[PDB]
Amino acid sequence: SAFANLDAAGFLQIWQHFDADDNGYIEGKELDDFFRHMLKKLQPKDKITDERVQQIKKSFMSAYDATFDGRLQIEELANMILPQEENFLLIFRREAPLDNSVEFMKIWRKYDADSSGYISAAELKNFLKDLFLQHKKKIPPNKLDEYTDAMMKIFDKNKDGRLDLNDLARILALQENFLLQFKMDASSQVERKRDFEKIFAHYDVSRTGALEGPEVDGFVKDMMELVRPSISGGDLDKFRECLLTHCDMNKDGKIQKSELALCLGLKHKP
Repeated sequence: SAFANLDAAGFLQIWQHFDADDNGYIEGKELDDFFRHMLKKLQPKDKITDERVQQIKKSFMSAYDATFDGRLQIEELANMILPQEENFLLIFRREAPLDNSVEFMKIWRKYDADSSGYISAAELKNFLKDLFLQHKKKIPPNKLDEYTDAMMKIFDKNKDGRLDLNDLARILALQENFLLQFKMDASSQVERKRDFEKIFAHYDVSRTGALEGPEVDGFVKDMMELVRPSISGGDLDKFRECLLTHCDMNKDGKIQKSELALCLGLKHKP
């Protein structure tokens, strides 16, 4: 029902369908179909007609741009469809792909030891340095500076001297992002947090502040099946393994409340 814009992740999923060889352009003829894909992604239960694809396509660009025949470079189409922040993320992910979320979380923990869901904004350049090292990616010092500066502009608007995990996780180049798995809107974080506390408490019968074994399986089924009603059984296994891959420190199979909150885009304050 509500209006939704494509984010950089979704834009890239669609783009790849049309530009499988990563030439960095599509032909203007594919532009109708690009919009049809976009509408199916954003409005999954809507029945998309030809007339709707034209009307929505025209809503995203000038009259003149709608008439354009030739190659549209990725940056050109991104400039039409994506807001600034998402535009930046699309470009950054293409020029400096960082695809290891396990190493990301390791570095996250170095800078956010108590799992608050924030790092000190003064630590951003060092955090990015560490992140590029864990990816075995050498970048020029001047790019490091440019990236730090660009990210401060988009992520430290709150200017309280903290950067949110929900923001910095988005700099990763993943086909489908491990954390950004969730709806991030105003009363979506309130409702998810209320559900989180109820369900975590339900399963933590021993009151130890961690879940393990059946408690984790239970928690995942229940949390997920209200976040995404009718979630396939395979996808519950996937997310369960994502948690184990990211939040299972020692080989013990225990998931702390604080770590579970972070995976859900939440913050646990003890």
